[PDB]
Amino acid sequence: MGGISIWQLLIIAVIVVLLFGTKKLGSIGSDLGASIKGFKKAMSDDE
Amino acid sequence: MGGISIWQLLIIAVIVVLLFGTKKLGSIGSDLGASIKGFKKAMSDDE
Repeated sequence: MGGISIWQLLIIAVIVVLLFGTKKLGSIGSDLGASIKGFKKAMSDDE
Repeated sequence: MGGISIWQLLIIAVIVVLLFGTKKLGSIGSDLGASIKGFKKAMSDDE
């Protein structure tokens, strides 16, 4: 642990977007994106 | 070799995508993704 933040994570992940022409993020990303709203739907408050 | 840190994991992740031409993520990733919303759909204690 030391200097680890979203900063570096963003840089490499961002390059990934153009690296695969958004083809990857458009297929698996979309499906997992839908899964993200479902997974957090179980663990949430304020209804 | 490698470890269990997000930093190293990201670098390998980032390269893996072009290696399989996004074919793997689009398929196995999606199936695993829709499983992520189901696995956490049960273990929700507001963590």
